[PDB]
Amino acid sequence: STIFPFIGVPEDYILPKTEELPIFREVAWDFEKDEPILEKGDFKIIEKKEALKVWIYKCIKTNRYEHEIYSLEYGTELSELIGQKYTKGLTESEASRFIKEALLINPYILEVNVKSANFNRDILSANVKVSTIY
Amino acid sequence: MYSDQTYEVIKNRTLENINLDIYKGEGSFLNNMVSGNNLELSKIYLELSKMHKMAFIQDTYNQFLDKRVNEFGVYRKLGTESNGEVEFIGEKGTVINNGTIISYRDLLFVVIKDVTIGSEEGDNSPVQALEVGKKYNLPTNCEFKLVDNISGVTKITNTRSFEGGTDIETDEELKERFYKIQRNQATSGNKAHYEEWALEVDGVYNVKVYPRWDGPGTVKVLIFGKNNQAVDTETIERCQQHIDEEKPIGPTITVVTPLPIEISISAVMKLEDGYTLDNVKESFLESINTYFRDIRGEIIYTKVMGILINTTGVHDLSNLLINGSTDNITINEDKIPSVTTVNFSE
Amino acid sequence: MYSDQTYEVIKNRTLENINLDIYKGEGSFLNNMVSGNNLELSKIYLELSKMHKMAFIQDTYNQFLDKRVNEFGVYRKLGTESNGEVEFIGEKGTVINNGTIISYRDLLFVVIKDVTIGSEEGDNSPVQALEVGKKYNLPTNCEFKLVDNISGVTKITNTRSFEGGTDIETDEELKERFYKIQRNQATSGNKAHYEEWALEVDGVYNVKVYPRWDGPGTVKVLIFGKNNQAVDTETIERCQQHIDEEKPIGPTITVVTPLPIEISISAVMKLEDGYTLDNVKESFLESINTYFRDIRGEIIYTKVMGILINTTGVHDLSNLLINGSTDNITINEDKIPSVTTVNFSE
Amino acid sequence: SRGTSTIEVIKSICEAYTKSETDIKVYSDEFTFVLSFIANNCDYKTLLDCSDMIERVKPAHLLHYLEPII
Amino acid sequence: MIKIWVHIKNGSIYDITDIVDKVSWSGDYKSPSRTLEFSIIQSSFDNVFQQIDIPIASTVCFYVDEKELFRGMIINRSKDSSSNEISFVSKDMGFLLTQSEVSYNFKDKLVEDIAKQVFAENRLSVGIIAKTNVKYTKMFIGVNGYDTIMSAYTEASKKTKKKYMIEANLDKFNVIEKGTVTLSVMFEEGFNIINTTFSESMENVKNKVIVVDQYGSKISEKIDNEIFKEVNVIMQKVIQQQENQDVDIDSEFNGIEKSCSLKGYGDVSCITGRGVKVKDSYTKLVGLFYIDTDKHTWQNGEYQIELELNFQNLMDEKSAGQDEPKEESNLGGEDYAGGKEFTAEFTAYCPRKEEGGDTDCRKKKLDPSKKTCAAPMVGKYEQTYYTKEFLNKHPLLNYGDEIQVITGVSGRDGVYKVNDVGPAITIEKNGTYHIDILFGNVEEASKFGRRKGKIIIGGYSGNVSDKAKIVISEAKKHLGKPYKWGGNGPSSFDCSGLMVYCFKKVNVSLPRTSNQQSKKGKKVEQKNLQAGDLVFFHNPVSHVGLYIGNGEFLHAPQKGDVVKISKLSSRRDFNTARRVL
Repeated sequence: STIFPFIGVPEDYILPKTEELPIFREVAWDFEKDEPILEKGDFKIIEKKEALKVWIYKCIKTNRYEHEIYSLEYGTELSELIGQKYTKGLTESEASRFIKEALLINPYILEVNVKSANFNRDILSANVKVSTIY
Repeated sequence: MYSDQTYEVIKNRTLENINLDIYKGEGSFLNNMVSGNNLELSKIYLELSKMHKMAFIQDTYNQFLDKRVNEFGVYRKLGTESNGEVEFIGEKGTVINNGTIISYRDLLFVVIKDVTIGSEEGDNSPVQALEVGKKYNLPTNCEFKLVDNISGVTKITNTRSFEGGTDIETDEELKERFYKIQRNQATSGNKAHYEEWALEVDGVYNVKVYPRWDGPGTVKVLIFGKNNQAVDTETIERCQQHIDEEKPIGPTITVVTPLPIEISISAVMKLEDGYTLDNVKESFLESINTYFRDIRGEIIYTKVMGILINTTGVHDLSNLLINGSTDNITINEDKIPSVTTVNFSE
Repeated sequence: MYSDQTYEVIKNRTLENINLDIYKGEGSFLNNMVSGNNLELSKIYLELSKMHKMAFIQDTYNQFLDKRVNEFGVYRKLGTESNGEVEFIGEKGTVINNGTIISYRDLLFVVIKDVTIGSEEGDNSPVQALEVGKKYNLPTNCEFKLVDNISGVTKITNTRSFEGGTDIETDEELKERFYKIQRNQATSGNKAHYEEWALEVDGVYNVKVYPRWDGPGTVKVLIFGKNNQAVDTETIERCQQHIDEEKPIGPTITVVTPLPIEISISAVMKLEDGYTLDNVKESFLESINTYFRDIRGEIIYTKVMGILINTTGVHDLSNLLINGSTDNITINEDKIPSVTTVNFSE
Repeated sequence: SRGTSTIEVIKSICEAYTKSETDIKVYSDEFTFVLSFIANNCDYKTLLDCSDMIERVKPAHLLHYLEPII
Repeated sequence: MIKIWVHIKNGSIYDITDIVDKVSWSGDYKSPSRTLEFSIIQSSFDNVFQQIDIPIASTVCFYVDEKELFRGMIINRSKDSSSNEISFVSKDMGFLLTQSEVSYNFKDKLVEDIAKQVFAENRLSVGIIAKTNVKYTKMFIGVNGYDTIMSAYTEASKKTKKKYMIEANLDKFNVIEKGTVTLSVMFEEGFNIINTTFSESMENVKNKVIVVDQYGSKISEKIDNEIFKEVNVIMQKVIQQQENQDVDIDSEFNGIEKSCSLKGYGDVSCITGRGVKVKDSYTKLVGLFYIDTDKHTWQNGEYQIELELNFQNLMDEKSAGQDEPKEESNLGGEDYAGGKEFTAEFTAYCPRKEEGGDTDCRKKKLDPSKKTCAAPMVGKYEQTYYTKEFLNKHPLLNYGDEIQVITGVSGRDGVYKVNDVGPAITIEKNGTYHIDILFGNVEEASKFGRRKGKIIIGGYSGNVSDKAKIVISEAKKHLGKPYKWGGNGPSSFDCSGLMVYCFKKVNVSLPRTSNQQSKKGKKVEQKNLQAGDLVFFHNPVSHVGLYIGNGEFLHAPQKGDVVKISKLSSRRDFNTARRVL
């Protein structure tokens, strides 16, 4: 009977209550052998920071623009630094930036710091601190 | 109201109601004494609010719901375990006694009858779930393991899927069932009600009720399938249980199905070129089967010879006889004619 | 036990439970403080009493009656909408489609059937109330207007009064229906159900039902006409056909009437203020009718004087006589007492 | 007792009074049914009250007999 | 936390909070629609700063603290090439009323029904409409719906002494009266006020009213003295009455106008049509104002409000009428007095057949729930020291008497009825009373044992009010007098004149007619009827009775009858009852 003078239908104007992010859960992973972990004949699900460890490991391990399935923001660019394409200081600064920007897309991660950086032989070492909501 | 009544409000009201000359504020002796019991009153108000939602039947949780439904007499279903049959493979002559426990994953199962591997009775024994739940409805091809080791047994597996496992009734289901039962009103007396309950059942499209068929307190019900066809045995059983749970005490109940009648036909006809007796016989049987499906009441002789002449290959016919006569055949209730013998002579 | 605790009792108990040497009295610190606390204390007992009374829904139309009724199974009537028919007068050939809106005062109506003015199907179309209520039961010859103007239509009038419109069921009627359902006892084939079935049919005023009058499977129904008199043959036939139509299948029911006994009642009686002879005569008629229906044996003169004196408007009576005497009269078999003459004087 | 009357309703009433399991046997031909129950802890007055309740509830044409099992 | 959502025609929904630069939200009491203005940043020079487009006539929603405050259509759109910004202007749904233009003919219609019909003709959803039992008659030709509704409600306001407004909240239309809701927040100089400007004006004052007939000739005039005291000059107004209207002069007068212009900090609750409180700094006095215009702005992380306020009156210190919660002195068992207090000794009782005595004075089985007791009764057990002096000093009780027992136990204290019969139940020489408490089992009695306490006997008044006796006696004084309709005197009384006289004798003024008398005082139920109540039965109160209790009441029945006493049950037509004492 009565007209609806707005675009759409009354159903589209119901807003679900905004709540905290649901608890982060992920399939367990074995870093030494690079395999998912089975428990009692099924996949094993871990919670909170362990799942975050799995996600961070997987994110760091991939290259940024190599795969079609991923968007342009997923992955890291650490492969461009191999072979000393830049000076040592430029490589250090770029590595810090790459790690920070790659990791920060996850809404469960609040801040990232790359603190220690040392060149010994052909190896580059660094320390990374990640702060989450947990 | 109850939500509004809070520690701050009741404390302010209490301090205003008390009449002394001393100072009433944070850190006062009187204020210290007054507080401490008002907080407990604020706590008590919440339980006072909750008690009404505890009491009623729309929202009663689990045990209070059980008590309130037991007041009326309805009981929560305890479910049923799953039952199935497995096969035993191993050394011949090995004997497994009843009560042995087998396990698939984290579930537990029990053997009912003794089976001997390689025995002439077979290697299959029924298996019943120990607990109730739908999770016990194992599919086909499950490789079981003995909980207690028995020598000579190598492999246990099932050839048919386990069925029968059911869960405990949830609160919403029980509440809906209780409301459905209580809302309905039934006078189990009048005859039309028997037809009503019979028609409520699935797969029925017509019902006839026979009062006083086998002496006093007897009711016979004639249910029908789609288009007045005979119903399956399971439909008869399910209608039987339905009206049994819907009938009062005292009248015995029998439900039956249509019974076919034997129809023999015979005629002398002239055939067309290129047509034999078998072809016209098959076409005529098809047409007469469709007819017997569609005809209500007594059979028609002129329709019979019409459907016979239209049957391809019939140039002329004479001496068409049905069951020894050309008369119309009356069909009683719960009866459907079937073709038994066709004697065609060219 | 909430009603046991009151302001004074709890105040005294609290003032007693403090084992201190401080003087307690009017205008004292401890007394004032305890009273100020105990007022808010007893408020909770008052609210608990109100809560329990609300729980059992005894008075003041608390919101939980809906849920309690739904527990029992009663439901509230939403009402019925009014139906009617109007005549469309106007240009020939116009088409008034389904769903057309016509308006009388604030009320709104809807056309049900596609009607063409000047056609062979008539210019009248059914009209239904667009909202529930008795206000849609319009009287005859009402003028209607088209909310959306249709060219070629001039007059809309109804040849008959609209009917079918009723308001929603009030909570008063809901409570009265719930209580009258609770008071009445109805079960499938029980004696009270037979009483109700016999009471339905016109010409029956009082019912007596005798289960197992000729052994098992037999029910005897005794009906009475006006003022505990004999019923006619047509009334008996209608009553038995109604019973058979509503009875269960198997029992046999027989309807009969007794033989009335003529009785004559004379008394000299002073009436109370504001009551004439007719009202007291009628009230004594009903009272003696129920006595004669509930009597077994002989009409006891003292019971008659008791049933006469308790009639409203009676202050004193003298020289009461039944059949001209004060002696008990035997009611023989197949005989019932019946009032034939009432003679009262002041 | 309110509402539908069946076998189970009568059994429920009989157990609500006799506080025990109840089994009913029906005689269609004689228009009779019997309620059997264990009355090792049942009194005569409560049994009479239960019988009166049943008589009020039972269909009029049927006979009712009690079978207290001791 | 403020959120803005936009619904586009195709079906897409965007959250644009991260792009918004500035927001404004405002309304006025002389328009039916509220407005919302906001800006976003969109740059055409830079590819990074290109955004989505929001076409004309798309819905925008405004949320503050997870609550929806505004929903409307986009009307204007503008883009400046120098600045990297796009501007939007939105309007409430309320502007749909002024598009409609219908002709009506209203005769003797309720104003609420007029508004309902106007909303129904041009299909619109109605939330709630203010109620006023004022009938209106008007002919509308070529007038808006908004103007129609406002004119009708102004005519209603001429009687109700109120102000009304039209508000479209979300998708609903409402008609509310101004000032009903008063905000919790108060503006004080030292707390949340940025600046204020107070004004007073005399320009729109009117203190003389002249009425003219249809012809234009003058018929009457009036001057208001209170306004004329403030302004020495006379400013006249001329109104014309038609044949079928009789105007009220007192509504046309207008006084001095006092206002305030305020800017400060508040919440989103301060909007047009609500009442607010402002505290005076010098005198510490609080005044009540009505909001006429408002504006809320969010920009650069700060939020400020601007209000235009109209002064109503000064808030009375403490309570003006001093409304007190009307409660009875005693919730239950009122006027318990005269209760002499005696020390008592309590003994436990068990109903045992072997011992005997389980029967009471009337030989009925004892019920533990009755809280009955055994107390010394006159003529049961008499000792030597029961002297006349002692008996007058320590009175023996009677059967059925209600005494208050305090054993010191929760649940064992209360009123106890003297019904149980106990051997050796007497009073000691010192005056201690032996009171036997009934118990329902052996264990409870054994636990209770023998204790010492106190009981109270013979305390009861059971009265209502002192004026009730005078009322009842006067009403009896007028028994049997001949009836007369409309007679207010000792010689003859009508149905209502009896109680008019009778309550005038106790300084209780009542309406002359009993129908209005039904509309005075607290409502009384039939079960809560006491001596002195007034009873009303027929839907027209032709005869009203004075309830004296015991199911009897005094009244004047009708012409031809005389004042008497009638039984309440005999009047089946009971409707309502009131108490004024």
